[PDB]
Amino acid sequence: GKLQDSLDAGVGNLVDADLAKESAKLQSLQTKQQLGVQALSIANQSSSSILSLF
Amino acid sequence: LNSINTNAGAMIALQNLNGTNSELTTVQQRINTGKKIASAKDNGAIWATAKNQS
Repeated sequence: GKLQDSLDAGVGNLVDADLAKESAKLQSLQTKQQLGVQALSIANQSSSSILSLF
Repeated sequence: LNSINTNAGAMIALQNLNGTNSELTTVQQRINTGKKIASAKDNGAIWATAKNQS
């Protein structure tokens, strides 16, 4: 019984993710994608100023 | 001088406009990457140190 517990705990240490760091990465990447969408929206308008020349 | 065959003022205006466009491009690129040193083009030495260190 104790050996089974040790093997299962070893599997858990081998694969399981640490959710505490995941909680910070989630919010950071949400802000990151929002900033990326904003920057791509700004970049899309580069050709709009050309019509003013004519 | 007021010939129709050339227009230097438009030439300097275009030079300044392209310079400002390049500055805005690099700024929006650092906005959507979140990194002053995005690639080896930005600055090779610290970028190399960052790659090895990470």
